[PDB]
Formats: sequence, C-alpha cells, structure tokens
Amino acid sequence: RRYQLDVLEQAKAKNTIAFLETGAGKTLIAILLIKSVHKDLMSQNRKMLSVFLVPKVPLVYQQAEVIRNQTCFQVGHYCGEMGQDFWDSRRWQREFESKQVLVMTAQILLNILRHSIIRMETIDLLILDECHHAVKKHPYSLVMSEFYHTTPKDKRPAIFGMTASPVNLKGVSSQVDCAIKIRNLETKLDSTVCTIKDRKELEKHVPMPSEIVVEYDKAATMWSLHETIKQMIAAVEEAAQASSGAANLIHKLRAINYTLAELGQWCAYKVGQSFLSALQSDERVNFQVDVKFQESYLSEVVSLLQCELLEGASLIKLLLKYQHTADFRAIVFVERVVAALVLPKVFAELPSLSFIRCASMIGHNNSQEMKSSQMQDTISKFRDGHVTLLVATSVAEEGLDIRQCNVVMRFDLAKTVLAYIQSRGRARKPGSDYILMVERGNVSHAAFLRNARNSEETLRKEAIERTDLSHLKDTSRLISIDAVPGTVYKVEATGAMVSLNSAVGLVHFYCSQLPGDRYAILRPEFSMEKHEKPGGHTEYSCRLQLPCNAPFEILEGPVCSSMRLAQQAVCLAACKKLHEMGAEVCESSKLFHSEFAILFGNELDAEVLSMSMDLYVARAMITKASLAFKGSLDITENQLSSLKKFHVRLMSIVLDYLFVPVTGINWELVEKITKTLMMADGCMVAEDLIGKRFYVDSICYDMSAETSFPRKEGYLGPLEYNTYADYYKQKYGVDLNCKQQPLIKGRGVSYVLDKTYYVFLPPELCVVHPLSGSLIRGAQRLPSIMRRVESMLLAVQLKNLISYPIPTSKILEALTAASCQETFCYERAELLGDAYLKWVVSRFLFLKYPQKHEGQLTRMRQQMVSNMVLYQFALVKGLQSYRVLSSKTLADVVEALIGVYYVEGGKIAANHLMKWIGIDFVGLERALKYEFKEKGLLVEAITHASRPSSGVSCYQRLEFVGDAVLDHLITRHLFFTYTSLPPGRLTDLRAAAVNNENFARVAVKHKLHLYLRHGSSALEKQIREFVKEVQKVLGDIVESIAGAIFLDSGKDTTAAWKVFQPLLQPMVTPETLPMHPVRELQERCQQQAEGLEYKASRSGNTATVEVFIDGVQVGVAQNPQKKMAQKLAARNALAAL
RNA sequence: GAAUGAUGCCUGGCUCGAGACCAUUCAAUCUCAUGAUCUCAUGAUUAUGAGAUGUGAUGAUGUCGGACCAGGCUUCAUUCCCC
Repeated sequence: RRYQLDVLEQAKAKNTIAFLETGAGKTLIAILLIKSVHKDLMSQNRKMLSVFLVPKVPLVYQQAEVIRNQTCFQVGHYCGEMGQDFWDSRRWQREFESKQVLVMTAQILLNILRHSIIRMETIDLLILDECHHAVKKHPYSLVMSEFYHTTPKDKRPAIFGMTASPVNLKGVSSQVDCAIKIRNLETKLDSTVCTIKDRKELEKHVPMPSEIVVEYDKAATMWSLHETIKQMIAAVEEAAQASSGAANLIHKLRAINYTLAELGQWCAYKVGQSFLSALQSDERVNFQVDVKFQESYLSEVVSLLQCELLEGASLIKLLLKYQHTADFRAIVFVERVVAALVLPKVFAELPSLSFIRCASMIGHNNSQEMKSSQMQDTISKFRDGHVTLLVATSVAEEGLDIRQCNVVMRFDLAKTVLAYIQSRGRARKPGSDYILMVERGNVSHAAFLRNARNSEETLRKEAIERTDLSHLKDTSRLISIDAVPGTVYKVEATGAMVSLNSAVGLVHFYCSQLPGDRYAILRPEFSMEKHEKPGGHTEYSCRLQLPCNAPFEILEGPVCSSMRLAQQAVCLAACKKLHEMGAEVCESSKLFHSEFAILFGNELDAEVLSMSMDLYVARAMITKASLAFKGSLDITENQLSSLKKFHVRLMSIVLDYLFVPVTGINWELVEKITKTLMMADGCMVAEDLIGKRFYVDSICYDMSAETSFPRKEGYLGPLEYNTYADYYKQKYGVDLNCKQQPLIKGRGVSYVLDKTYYVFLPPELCVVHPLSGSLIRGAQRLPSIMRRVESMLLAVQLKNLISYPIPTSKILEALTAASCQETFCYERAELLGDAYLKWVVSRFLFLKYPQKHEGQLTRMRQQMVSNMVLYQFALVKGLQSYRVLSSKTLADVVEALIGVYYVEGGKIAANHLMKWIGIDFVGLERALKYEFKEKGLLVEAITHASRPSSGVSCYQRLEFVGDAVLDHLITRHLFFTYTSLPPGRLTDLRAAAVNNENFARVAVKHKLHLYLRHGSSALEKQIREFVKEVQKVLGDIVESIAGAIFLDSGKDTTAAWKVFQPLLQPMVTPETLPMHPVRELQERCQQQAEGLEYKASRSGNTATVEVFIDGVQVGVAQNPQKKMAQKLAARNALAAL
C-alpha cells in the first residue's frame, strides 16, 4: 500500500530507522529499493553491495527462499559455520562477478572488518535487524564505532536497520515519552527514525486480535503438601550442594519444581517420566562416576516423587472450544521447553488429540533436540495441514512464515510482551482473539498487564513523531543522552577493544599450533588476582601463562581496575607482541687384445684418456689402449676427402673423427675397397664376406654342389634338393657354371654349430663383398668404441670441471642413466647427494633461524628440497649439454653429481659445487650407555609439547636436526656398506632404515619412556601399550637426542655416530618387513589376486579371502584387520602347504 | 625375410596396499559471547549467535611398492632364410 511508497521516499532519501511491526514485509520494500538502486547504474556499479545481516541461520534459509524468490539480479548465500579463514578472499574475488548479495552472519563480517581489507569492501548500503540489541556489549555498536567516520567516499553513508522485531529494549518508565534510548541509538548508528505516524496506513488490512485474560489455571494444582515435599527435596539438594555436572541436575530439580507448581502433580509425573528417559540416557553414556552416582541418586529421588505423582495422575476447555473443527493454525507460547516436550504425551493420552513440538538448539553433549534441519522438517510438517492441527510450540519464535493463526496462546510468557506483539502481527486476525491464561494466584500480572498497557502507550507515544526528540534538550542530557554521548572520542579504547577481541581469537589460533599428544592442549592460560588497593583503587593482577612456542608474553600484572579490563590490557600487550612476531693432427694409434687409429684435431690427454678400456661379448673380454706418437702428423686433405667418402660409405652401405686400420698406413687397401667355367680357390675364401652379406670362414670339398641337400628330418618329406644347383634352379632359376667347386661353410654376420654348417654357398653364384673377416670383426666392433669416444670427449668437457680433485672417471658411470645400455646406474652417489642435501639444508637453515618455528622451517626445507629448484640449479649448470616432461629423474642425476663430488675430494669441494649451482639424566645417559656434558640441551630434549605446569623449550627442533643428521649418517653407512645390491634391494634397505617404529625400538633398548617427563598421562598410556608391544614419540625423542649431541659436537656427526652404530647395526640385515602380508600376497598371486572386504566390521578377523594360487587361510590376532591378517594367513598357508 | 615359445629388464595406464598431505561430512570439545530476569550491586537464572579445535569415513592429490593388461630390448631352444 501507500506507506511502503512513503518509506521508500524516506529511505531512498536518507538513512532510515523504521519501527513498524512486520512493516507489511519491510524486507520486501528493502528488496524493491535495492533493485531500484541496482537497475540504476551506480557511480561504482559494485558499491551497492547491500547485505541484510542477521545472525539467525534458519532465518538465513528463509532468506535463501526470499532472495531466490526475488532478485533476478544475481545473489548468493552461505551455509555459514564453515571453514572460511582465507576462503573469504576468493569469495570477494567471485562475488564481484557473481554475487551482488552474499549472506553472512555478523561476527564473520566483524573479522572482515579486521586487517584493513581493500576499501571497506565497497558496501555503502546495508539492511540490519536486532538493532535494539546494538549496544556496548553487542558487536554492531563496535562496528559503528569505527564506522562512525564514514569518510572514504563515505564507505558507509546510509544506514537502514530493524528494531521492530525485538522491541523489548527494557525501560518503559525510562521511555514513557516517544524518544529516550531511541535518540541514543539513532545517534549511535546515525540513521534517522521514521515512525508509523498513525494507524491509518495500518489496520486497514492488519487486524489485531483483542487480548483476553484468564484467571487461575485449568491445571488441578490441588496438591500443596508436595510443595513441602519438594522443599525437603530442596534440602536434599542443599546437601548435594554442600557436597558439591551436579548443577544441571540441580536445575532439573528446579524445573520439576516449576512443573509441579504451575501445572499440578500429574504433569510433573509425566515430567518425571521424561526424567527417567533422559536419566537412562545419562546412565548409559556418562563414563564419569561421581556423576553416575548422582544419576542413581536422581533415579531414586525421581522414582520416589514421580511414583507419588503417577497417583497424582491446564487451559483444557480453551482447547476444547477450539477442538470442534480444530484450528487451521495454532500457536502456544511457553518458556520451559521440557514441559513442551512432555505435552504431546499427555495430549495423546487423556483427550486423544495429536500434538507436535519445536525444540531449541541450545544444548550440551549430544542433547536430544531437533537440529536446525530437523526444525525445518518440523516446519515443513507444519506446512502440511495435519501437523498444523498438532500445533507449533517454541521458545526462539522468530523468523518463520506462519500466517492467519486463529488461536494465540502466550501461556505464561510475559518477559517479552513487545516480542509477543511480534507474534501478534505474525497472524492476520479473521475475527481471532488472543488469550492470556494467567493465574489468578501471584498477582504481579496486574503489573505485567499495566506494563503491556504502558508498552502500547509508548508505542502510541513514538507513533507521534518526535514526542521526546525535539522536546528535551537539556533534560535529555540529564536523562540519558549525556550518559549516551558520541563516546567515540577515546582512540586507545577502540585499539584496546580490537586488541581484546583479536588477541583472544589469536590466543585461540596459536592454541591451534600442533599439540599432537592430545587433540586440544591448553597452551595459553591465566589466573586472576584481586589486586584491590586500599582506598577504592581496585586493580587486577592478570597472570598470563604461555606455551613454549610463545617466547616473551608471560605477564603477571595488576594492569587495570576491572578483571576483564585487565584481560583487555594483557591482550594489548599480546597484540603489540604479535605486531612484532605474527603480523697436422696428433697421431694416436689403437691397440687391442693393421691396427686402428682415430683422426681428430684434438690431442688426447694421457691423464684424461683411460689407460685401457674393456669390451664384453658372449665369447670373451677385449681391452684396448691408445698412444700419441706423432704430435701433429699431417696427411693430404683431398686424399682424406676421398677416403672420408669411403668411410661414410662404410657407415652407409657397408655397415648400413675417423677410424683407420694401420699396418706404414695401408692407404692402398682403403682405396681398393673404395672402388670395391670358373674354378674355386679356398685361399681366397679362407676369410671373406660374400655379397648377396655372409661371413666366409671355410669350405667343404667333400660336399659339392652336385650333392644332395641333406634333410635328416623326413616326417613331412621336405624337398631334398638333389643338387644345390637344382636348389638354386627351383627357387631363383640359377645353375652353377662349374658345379664341382667346393661349398662354402656358411657363417652368419647377422644380429649348435651344426646349424651354421647347414648353410653352404657356391663361389661364382655369389658376388664377393670384399673384406677380411678380421677387419669385419674390427668394423662391427667400432660402434661401442665410438660410444666410448663420445664418453671420453664428454670427459674432456667435464674432467675440465670448475674444480676436481680426482679425474671424473666414475662420473662417467654417474652421467649414464640407470639401467640404460646394460651399464651401471648412479644411485649410490645419488642417495648420498640426497642425504647431504637434507643435512646441509638443515645446516644452513639453522644457520639462518635459531629463532625458527619448527614446522614453519620444515615447510621452508620442503621448499628448498623441491625438485624444481634443484632442476633450476641444473639449468644454471646445464648438464643438459652433457625434452623433460617436468617429471624426471634428472634431479637424481644431480644428486649423483653431489655424492660423487663429495667422494672425489672432501665434503667441502662438493659444497663448492653446490655453491656453484645451488646457493633420570645420568640414568637415561647410561641407558644410552654414554656420557653427557650440558644438561640444558638434555632438558630441551626431554621437554615434551605437553609438560606438567612447566615450560622452557621444545624438543621438536632437535628432533628435526637429529633426523637430518641421521639420514646423513645412515646413508653414509649404507654406502660404506659395499653390498652393492640390486637397486630395488638398495631401495628396500634404505626404506627399512626410515621407520620411526624401530627408532622407538632403540628407545626401549634404553627404555626412555620411563625417563621422559610429560604433561599427558593418556599419551603415556598410549606409549605403555606400544611398550607392551615390544618386550611413536620415543623415536622422536631419540632424534631429539641425536640433534642435541649434534649441538654438543659443534655440528659433528661422528662422535655420537660411534655411540649409536653398534646398537644400530645388528638388526638391519634380517628383512622382517612389516609389509610382508600385502606385498608378498599380491606378488605370490600375480595371475589371481582377489580380495575380501574387511571395513564392514571393526577390530577382529575376517580373512576367508578369495585368493586361489596361494590358497585360503584365516589368521587370528587382536587387530590384524589393518595389516598382518594376510601375514597370519600366509603363516597358516605355509603350515598347510 | 622372420616367427614361435620360454627368458629377464625397461615404459604406459589401470588397479590393490601402506606413508604423507588437501577438501567434504556428521557428531563432539573449547573458547567468544549476546540479549532478558532477579539481585543496590556482585552474583545468580532464562533465550540465541560466531568461529577455532574436532571424530570417523568420503573424495582427492603427492610419494612407495604390488599385481594386471598393453607394449620396446635381450638370452635359451628350434623352425626357416639370404646369395
């Protein structure tokens, strides 16, 4: 109607406070105005960004309904209550595209006010409710404190709020006139009030039900001696207090008192029955024993009283007049929720009319209630008509769409009569009447009804515009507006309050450090001391205790007059501290055992060249050597050009810088082969090659071409070619001119001697291809030598290193890829380089930060041990010059370089290449069988992330460094271990090295769980289990000792290395791998590996698995179902087979 | 010209089993409270939000082996060949 348009004018005009109950859908008109300013292309098109802020999340689901019900212009929502620490950044980055309206609660938006995000998020527009609550304790006031100065482009110029839904500010005697606290709040949020001005724009279609009072209950309440009974049971409770979760049961007693008081004793019997159900659940779940004792105490007292009140077993006729054609919509309003829970039982019980309830969400430790979703389910059931008859009953009572409820029954709710007027607008009145069953007993409800009357008086008073606004000027300052001025003056107050809130939240955040032993550890804590100074100068010593990771924040100070203010001041100390912290070619000849020779401009260096190199074939080894007799021997380059054409002819058509067999060079042979009836001669074919190419070792004259093709096998009857000239005639149509010549014993050059002797060739029927078979040997043996040559020229480039103690003859093996060309791998020096990598990165890292954080510098190490960084060190070298899919083992080759260049000289030259590319006490002492000097680092190692009431330091850093050092040390041993196993088996042994369990096994070789001091007893209980296993944190404190002696040794490994190695060694050669079962099973049944499901049941055995080749056995243990079930199955199988 | 088997190696994806680590989910925990009510007041009582921790499993991802098929190369036996 019209008043919507009027407040459209007033609100689009200026910042606006409206005070109208239901506003005829105030949020509707808010949506309309926001769509108006949206369709308007604003100055900044995203500055609009208006959110209706509520804290009520089922109401947020109503806004899901609403904001998808409207706003073709795009809008968003939250589930809320989610992990959104940095999520909000990309939430902005996506909301600027796709979410003009996003929904969130207040406190999240408060954290968004923190850290000075971009520019107050370009908001400039807002909708808000619960604005009456926006007071000193409330967040919204603290928002408007920093938002009072709407300076930057006026980031928050116009303000729109809703105080209509909660009108119970408290103070009708202080606010009999129209504006008292209203002036105060409208000066707070800087938004102008607009009142309803009249009821002419209301009540035309907004009827208000007449209020009907009742006297005393239709409850019986006819047992007054049970009041004295409950007074004696109150004395029982006083004994329970003098004893001192007892208080919850105490309040349960108070509750059942209220039930028996207000609704008779039969109802309190039903309440005792619900107490039996709740108390049965209490006796079930509760493991605490004093409280379970008092649960049994509850059962005896409640069985006494409730069994009396079963023999003892309101407003009913009110319900009954409304029962004929039951109410389409019914609302009942009471506070005590457990009574509301016990109603439908009684209502099915005596009058046989079904009833339903809506619970509240506040509860503790799996409290039986409707969840928020379950409340929405109940609401949807209420949207169904049958459950609407069942009735709706709650205590939250806000933000639902329930219309035209004929019966209003605020049964004994009078604290928020103004909120009831909310619930009165909730329903349009079709001749409906509100009903107020108040007991005629206890007449202070006369006072409550005149308070209601004064409430409508004050509503009528504010309905007159400015009835106490422009009226009081000085007396308003003597009433409350000098008590409520623009108090924003104190600048350290807002820094102090922000420091309070943020420092407690950051206390929580740094409490989320990494406890490990327990899910939550109380690392920050405090105690309070009344530091009242005689004279009225009360002070408060706030004693502040911190974790070890918090260095310099312990404060025990009578710093401020109030206790919470002293905590605010210690938060100020903390916030300052976290501002700080957190915030003529050389002739050289080749010999082997016309000899060969290379021709290159380069002169081979004697040291760089291997003295002899080896060759390995199926027959035998052949080794070779070279010698530079004539330095700069000169041959004519044109003859070189012709014979080079012949050399590439050898490569190209014969084999299909340059090598030479030298007799004194046999140039004439080179040129001869450059160009290149009858009787046979055996001497010409004593060593030859015959082009179609075959080897000619020897002949046979006894077998001639006229003789038969001997085929010993006669099953299929293969064609025995009666002459070999007839064999040639049958296949190629060829006959020999003189078939009497001997037959060539054939020898095959292609890539048991009887099959070789099978081939027989005719001399003329073959065009010789001219080479001696020994030179055939040499020529086909040339290519591996060329691979050797390219190896030694790479050795020319690389033996020419930056620095090199020894020649890089084994770097030749390091350069070659693992398992490539049958040659050796590089993995010993590789894993050695990896171990040194970890050791030296720990070295330089602690060189950087002895002020480090442990896991943070762990992240920094992992950053340094990122493969791509070492890939870039390779790039700034370029071992490429001696196609990477970005996932390559080239980093491992670099590691090989690192290890081998340690091996060539010292560690130090290896570090040069790195810079070239990259950059109880005596009891546990004798338990380790050792001696110790500085017990401070020992204390540092024994300190645990949990320590009983004491904190000095942490062992996590020492664990880190001893970890890296023993990586180095174990790797150094294992590559001093010259077993030279399969690299798979080398991988197995290094993996067997890395296991915290066997480090804990060393710890119980010294039994340090008896020696460790620790705050947590459940952690010791977990350790005592693991000790009973052997007759987790133990290996960790072992590494802390390792690091501690690394400090003691001045970063030396050898001294404590000597101590650890004998106890280290003798277990390693037995494999005894705990991943026997699944590895050995999936490998022992490659063809048929089948599997049965386990995770259906918890701890226990279920191992009738469908494996076939190994067989099917079941093995028994306490918890084998994770691992060792298949191991016990293999045990029973090998017992079976 | 080739192939067959057996023979080990290596590569791809797929899968199963352990590490690590990321997200989800539901419970829970602990703070932070905020309104109202008595209490001169403290204090007590009642309604309702924020997180963070978080149990389990889920989905991943990154290492590490399995198998599995798909393949490249080679020995040990032959069959066959090429003038």
